[PDB]
Amino acid sequence: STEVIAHHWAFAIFLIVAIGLCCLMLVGGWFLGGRALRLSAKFYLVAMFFVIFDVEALYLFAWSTSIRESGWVGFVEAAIFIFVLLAGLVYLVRIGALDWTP
Amino acid sequence: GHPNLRRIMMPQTWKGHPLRKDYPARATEFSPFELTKAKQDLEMEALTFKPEEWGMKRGTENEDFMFLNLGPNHPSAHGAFRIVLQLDGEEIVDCVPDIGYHHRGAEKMGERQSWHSYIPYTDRIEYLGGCVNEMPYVLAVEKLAGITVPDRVNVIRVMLSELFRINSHLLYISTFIQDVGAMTPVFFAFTDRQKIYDLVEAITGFRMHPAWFRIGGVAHDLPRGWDRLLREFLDWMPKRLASYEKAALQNTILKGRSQGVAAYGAKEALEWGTTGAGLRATGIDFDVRKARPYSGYENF
Amino acid sequence: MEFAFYICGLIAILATLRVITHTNPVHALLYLIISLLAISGVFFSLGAYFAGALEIIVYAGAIMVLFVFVVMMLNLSEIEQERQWLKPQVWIGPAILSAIMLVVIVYAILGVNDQGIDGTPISAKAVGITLFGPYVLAVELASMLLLAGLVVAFHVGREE
Amino acid sequence: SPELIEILLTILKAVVILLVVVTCGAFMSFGERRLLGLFQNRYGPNRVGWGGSLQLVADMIKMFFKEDWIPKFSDRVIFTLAPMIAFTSLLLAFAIVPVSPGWVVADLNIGILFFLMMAGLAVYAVLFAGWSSNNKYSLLGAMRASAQTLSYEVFLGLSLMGVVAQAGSFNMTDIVNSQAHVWNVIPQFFGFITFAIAGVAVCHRHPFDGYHIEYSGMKFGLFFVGEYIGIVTISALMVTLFFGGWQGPLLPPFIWFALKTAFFMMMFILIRASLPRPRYDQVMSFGWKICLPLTLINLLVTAAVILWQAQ
Amino acid sequence: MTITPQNLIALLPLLIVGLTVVVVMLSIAWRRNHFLNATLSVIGLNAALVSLWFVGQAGAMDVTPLMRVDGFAMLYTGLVLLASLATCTFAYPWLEGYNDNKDEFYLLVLIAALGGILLANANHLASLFLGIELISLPLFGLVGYAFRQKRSLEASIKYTILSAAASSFLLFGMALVYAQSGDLSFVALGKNLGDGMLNEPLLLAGFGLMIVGLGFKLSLVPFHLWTPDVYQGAPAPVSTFLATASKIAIFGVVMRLFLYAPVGDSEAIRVVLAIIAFASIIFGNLMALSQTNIKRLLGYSSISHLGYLLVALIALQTGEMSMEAVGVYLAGYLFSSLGAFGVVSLMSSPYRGPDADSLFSYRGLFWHRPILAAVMTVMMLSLAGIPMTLGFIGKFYVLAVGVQAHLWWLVGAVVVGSAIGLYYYLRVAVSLYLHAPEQPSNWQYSAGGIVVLISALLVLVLGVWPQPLISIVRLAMPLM
Amino acid sequence: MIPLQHGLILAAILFVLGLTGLVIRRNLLFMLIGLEIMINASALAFVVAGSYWGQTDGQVMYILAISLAAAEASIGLALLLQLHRRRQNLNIDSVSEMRG
Ligand SMILES: CCCCCCCCCCCCCCCCCC(=O)OC[C@H](COP(=O)(O)OCCN)OC(=O)CCCCCCCCCCCCCCCCC
Ligand SMILES: CCCCCCCCCCCCCCCCCC(=O)OC[C@H](COP(=O)(O)OCCN)OC(=O)CCCCCCCCCCCCCCCCC
Ligand SMILES: CCCCCCCCCCCCCCCCCC(=O)OC[C@H](COP(=O)(O)OCCN)OC(=O)CCCCCCCCCCCCCCCCC
Ligand SMILES: CCCCCCCCCCCCCCCCCCCC
Repeated sequence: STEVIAHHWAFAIFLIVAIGLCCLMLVGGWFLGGRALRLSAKFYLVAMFFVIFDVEALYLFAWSTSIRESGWVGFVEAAIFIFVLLAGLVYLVRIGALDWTP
Repeated sequence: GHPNLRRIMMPQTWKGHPLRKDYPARATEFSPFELTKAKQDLEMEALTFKPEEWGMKRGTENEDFMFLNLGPNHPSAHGAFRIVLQLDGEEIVDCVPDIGYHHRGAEKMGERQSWHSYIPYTDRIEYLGGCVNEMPYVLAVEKLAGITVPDRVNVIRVMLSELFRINSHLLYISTFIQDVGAMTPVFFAFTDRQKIYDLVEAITGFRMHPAWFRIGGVAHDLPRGWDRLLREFLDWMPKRLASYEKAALQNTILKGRSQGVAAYGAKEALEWGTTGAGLRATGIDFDVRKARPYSGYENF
Repeated sequence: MEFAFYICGLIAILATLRVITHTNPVHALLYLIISLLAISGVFFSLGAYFAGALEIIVYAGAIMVLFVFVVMMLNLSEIEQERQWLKPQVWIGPAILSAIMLVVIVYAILGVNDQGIDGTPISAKAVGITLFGPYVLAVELASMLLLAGLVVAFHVGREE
Repeated sequence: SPELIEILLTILKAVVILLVVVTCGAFMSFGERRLLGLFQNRYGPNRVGWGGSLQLVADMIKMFFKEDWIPKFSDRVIFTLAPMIAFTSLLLAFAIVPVSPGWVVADLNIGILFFLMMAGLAVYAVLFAGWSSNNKYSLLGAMRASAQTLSYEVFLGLSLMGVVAQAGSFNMTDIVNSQAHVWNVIPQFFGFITFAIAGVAVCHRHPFDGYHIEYSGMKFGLFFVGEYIGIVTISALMVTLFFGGWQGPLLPPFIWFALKTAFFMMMFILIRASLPRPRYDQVMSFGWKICLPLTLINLLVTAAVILWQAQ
Repeated sequence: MTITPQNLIALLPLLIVGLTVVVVMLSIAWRRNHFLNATLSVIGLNAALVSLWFVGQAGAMDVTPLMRVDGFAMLYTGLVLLASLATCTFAYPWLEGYNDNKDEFYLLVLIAALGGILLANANHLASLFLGIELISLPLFGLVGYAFRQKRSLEASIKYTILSAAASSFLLFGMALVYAQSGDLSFVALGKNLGDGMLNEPLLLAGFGLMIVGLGFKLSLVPFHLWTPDVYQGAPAPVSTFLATASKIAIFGVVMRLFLYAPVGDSEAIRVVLAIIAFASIIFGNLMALSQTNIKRLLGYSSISHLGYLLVALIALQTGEMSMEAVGVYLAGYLFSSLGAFGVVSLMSSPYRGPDADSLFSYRGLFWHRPILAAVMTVMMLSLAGIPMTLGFIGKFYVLAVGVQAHLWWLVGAVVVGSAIGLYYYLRVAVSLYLHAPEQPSNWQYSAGGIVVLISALLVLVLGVWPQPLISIVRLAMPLM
Repeated sequence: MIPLQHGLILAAILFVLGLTGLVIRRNLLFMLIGLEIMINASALAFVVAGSYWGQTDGQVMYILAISLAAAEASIGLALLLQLHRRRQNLNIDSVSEMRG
């Protein structure tokens, strides 16, 4: 169809012109003007929590777009999924893993 | 028997002792070579810091005690000062304050000015205080001269000291609220400070350091119509103060940031010599205006 | 459709060979992110929209962020000053066996029937429908696998 | 040929949307100054031009002709790379928003998924700015800020999943067409507040705000204009996802979209001017213990209500 | 397909173990108690073991496009659950001396047992992948549970990296097989190939990559080099679990894969597996000669016994008694490894810190611990194929299976490897009774001693009378 | 229009390049990077195979693959952090004490 290829062209021009304008104003900023510790493991902990819960989030992303055709059995499976996810979250909170201060 | 007897007002490489009578008071010759030398000292101090001469122990012995420098540049009204923090994650294991970055030699200047011309130097001891800073010096000189000021002098000096106290408290509350994170109360409190400054400009002729108290009285008389400005200020204040409380001082985010942080009892306040609101927050009712009254504060 | 597929595949291969030979960890992770973007473009060229969505959202958006967090946590010595993976006496053996494996797999691939990928978009709705249909226990025990990884990584990665 | 005419018209509409949103972000920064002045009982910048409208051009000229300074012992590529990430990620996050019927850049079948990819890629700006500055203070600050935005990004898509479930599709045209009778703010109010909090936090806005003390000239301008582009992006997203999008009874649809977007930007200004800043660990506790279970329970209740009506 | 409540009865041990994981996790989150969490974990494992009876009463059925449940699956589910229960029983006295958190161990054991159950009931490449990963990742946590110790962290890093590589190999092989076939079901691999077109190059290369992954998972040569280091460095209950449950479940899903798929009729894969089994037997017996550390010796023993199991596997398409022999050998090997590693775990407990040596020094064990030495020498005789032991009956079954399909090279390999095993097993058994100058007090240590005692008596009784085991293995029959 | 053989060739190439990255690098971080390259390449292979047949099975196995990749990243980076904490280096032949 003409509409889909036209919008693909429009999206391509959008990306190209955005990148070109941004790097162009970088070029204008550079071109003008005259010249003259050890971290803690808590950052890794919260980042790995974020990664695991983003994979849980991707599963819920796949579920949420097709609730109507999956029916009530999909609701039951996602309820078990979400209950396991919340049990893991309560486990992380209760043992002081998610508490930033010691 | 002192644990770490090092210099606190002058840098460690400073020959002589300034408050001795055989030491010259005026400024010595300036040299950019010494400026470059002290710049080099600052540059290798940030890279080759040795947490031993400051009295600290455990110089990153736990392999995670990171070292931070807060100052010396400080984007706030307190002024320039340094704290060297030893940190375990976010916990402050130990800190050594480094002061002396605002030493003007006011006592040595006290040995160099007369009793009359030293009053402006008494103003700039605490620049949020002004006449409150002028008051104890002129009272002590009146004790030395055997002067008993009349009642009108006492009421005038109480008026100006209370006005500058309101000014300082407004600045303090606004700066604390800005340190928590709210922005509008500093603008509003500085508008109120401008009202105070209008009245103080009418009375003395200056905003921050009036230099208006004298040995035995004040410089001039009250101008014809000061009561109108005082009435305008007293009508302007309390609604705005209640608005400040409601807008920022009752916010639960500010309460979570401020309640229970750096708490100490009465024993810690007494053993460290903390006075003022820090002593009266411990329940020790010790105000100088009520315990050892001065300048007609009994009449109020 | 094919044009984007070929360019994105070339970009992914180039970024991978830049990853495996580089010395700076942050530059290596950046080139790996570029490779994941290229592989997402490969997914979008073939019609697998949800696969590309999870390629940038999760692999490029969570896992690489975790690697980046670990790299900046370590303040990454003993690697850059010798660079022994570029002298041929170390890498020529694995490269030769690597090429042998590649020719074997390519020879196996080239002898199969091929009707060509039509590029018909299998959207996220069909993936979600089949994911909670014939793939129930896969979802549940994958959640338990992520739970196990969470518990293991928490237990190992403390400081005491 | 009419096909080429339609292609050129669509390209013209897309580039018009692009320049309009970039100019809107820059003038929204100017409106930040003016509206902060209005909220704080003053005027703000109102001397450079008629009403101050030419302050923006003078500021951009100053940042253009400022001497650029890449640090000597830094990593040049990463240091310059963080600002194009901070700009382009939120710009292409705006790229999916349909501002009017027919005035849409791309009717992507993923949509809010594509916003999730761009929001995931946005954290590399903060991480790269912290590492490439060769400053341990900026490194620690960016580690804290990146942990903040990860802990608040972890529930962004889960907050949006209620709108996705009610629409039944990932396309934004279907989302703004499913709000014909009732807007999504009424059923998805908890999703609305969680998405608003997450969108404020991933834009590093007050009260979720150093790793910018090493940038100057046009790189700082890139960071700040990209941040305001993200503000406009999040406002337009919440207009299209919770407040009916372009749909309105009386006025033309673009006027409704602009009015709702401007309302949400002035809500951004008021949120910055009003609330103070919570502590780091309190923000962590609020982002983990409260918001994520709230989004999960909201998704479960949304699915139960959706399956309940379709007996 | 959809899921019926009868299918949920067929899902009983999986759901019970998952709910036990949830309950143990919430009990850990409530308050950290070692005894309560261990009791909850063993109660849930026993509940799954006794719910296997209800699963068998329900019947055999295909619960999912993924899963199929039959008596074959119940047999391996019971073996995995018994191995997990023994691992918890041996792990409690080891965990009394652990200064850090003792409670995550039972959660990881439970999740690994869950993966073993999924691999037992697997009838799909997705279920195979997920069961392998659900076995491997808790073992990544368990091998380096004492991460402050040097050897445990060593073995954890080695096992994690190598098993991630094997996971990538297996998943690429499944990708190639799915690309060739078109369906991921076990029975639909090469179904469209007919009349001599079974040997398809893409399918064969994909299955070869799966062979690489599963041969890492089964310690088969040349993917065997990880076995002694990971076995030695890991804690002794972890070595027990990794020797028994992981090997049993992965070999069971390999049995189901090579039985159901028409790919197993290919002679090329049969020749490749014959070479792998021959080299595995010969190597795993030969490198255990000069071993003085018992853990590395048991690792090479595991390599040799999985070679014997592969020899029993090869005659699946030709013979008919291959799976029955595999089940008998797996039961006997499970009991023998459980007893040997249990004796090692009991005499290497409590965990006396990471800075102290964990060397065993089994010489002179009889002169202060007579019952443990008796159990250990009984099970060293059991692993050698010496009669009046169940390992002898298993080796007899393997030899009969090899003779039936005329796999004579494998038979000679079994004989030679059995002789080498006789040498080193008998050296250890005699060294238990020599003289050494250098040489508990709770009911859990007594429980572990009771467990290894019943294991030794079971081995002896089923060695002098193997008919009930043969009958209950023939009762467990999958769906041809 | 796009052949299936081209997709599997690209996936195989990325997989074997990840194998080089795993083998030739002593740094454990680059070993984990090569592991992630291989598992992501095999996930690409599954997506190509599923897109040829027009089924979502490739995308489902892709989802399982990236779940494994995320959890393996978590475990491997935790082990790397422990190794750097207790040895102050990331040399993989430094952890070679058990042998024979
Ligand atoms: C495009 C449009 C978007 C524009 C923006 C609109 C949405 C803005 C959302 C802003 C979100 C800010 C979130 C701040 C969370 C702070 C949580 C926290 O922990 O705060 C600390 C404080 C005290 O914590 P506690 O542990 O109790 O302290 C005891 C120790 N002293 O804890 C507390 O004080 C507890 C209460 C915390 C805050 C509750 C939620 C407030 C949300 C902001 C107000 C929204 C108002 C409506 C906005 C317009 C809607 C159309
Ligand atoms: C180190 C010790 C162990 C040594 C290695 C293990 C034993 C190796 C045995 C090699 C046997 C080679 C057989 C070669 C021909 C095979 C194909 C064939 O035609 O077989 C014939 C026959 C099967 O055909 P069928 O239809 O049954 O014919 C009727 C036979 N009555 O076949 C049959 O019916 C069965 C044939 C069985 C042959 C005897 C096998 C055992 C012999 C005793 C042990 C080996 C010799 C002694 C040890 C060697 C020195 C150490
Ligand atoms: C007539 C021909 C046809 C009939 C053939 C019949 C074959 C079966 C019967 C014969 C078996 C021969 C076995 C020879 C070795 C006997 C065991 C032995 O001597 O053990 C002692 C020896 C250690 O003693 P020492 O010399 O002190 O070594 C110092 C090391 N610490 O220990 C060692 O050195 C290590 C022992 C390792 C295990 C034993 C060796 C196994 C070798 C393969 C066995 C099968 C042979 C098959 C037929 C081959 C050809 C005859
Ligand atoms: C084959 C099944 C097991 C049979 C019994 C094996 C031995 C078990 C332990 C029983 C007691 C053994 C006593 C040995 C005494 C040796 C004394 C030597 C004196 C020089």
